[PDB]
Amino acid sequence: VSTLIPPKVVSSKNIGSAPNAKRIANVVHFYKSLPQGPAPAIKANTRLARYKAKYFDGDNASGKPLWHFALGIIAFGYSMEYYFH
Amino acid sequence: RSVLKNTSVIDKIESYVKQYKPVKIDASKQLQVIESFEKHAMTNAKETESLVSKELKD
Repeated sequence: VSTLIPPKVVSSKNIGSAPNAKRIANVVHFYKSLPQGPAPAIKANTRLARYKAKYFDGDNASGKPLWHFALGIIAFGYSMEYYFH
Repeated sequence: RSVLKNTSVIDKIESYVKQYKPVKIDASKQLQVIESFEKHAMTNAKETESLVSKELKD
């Protein structure tokens, strides 16, 4: 009797394995990926984006904006001492 | 036949065998079913082939 037709019916091996699910994710995801990002934000020259550029970089954990920002509040109230005295 | 000494039956069965020498007539029935089967099979095979070829390049 003639061989049956199972080997040639493939359309439930298109969901049949788990990486089909992953495939339909990364055919979208990686295809819509850019070569490099859009932009990281670091500066924009609003003149305080420069503050971010010098101090608040991705790799700058350096305490300098803190010191500067602290010193700003010291400059503020010290003048206000002379506003009240 | 030359063994038998009662020979008047060897001519009977010789001629009967050679008369009915076609003892069965031909069958070719695989020409209606094989083409039908081949169509569904071919269709399905090609569908699979094109589908997976596309997926490979994808």
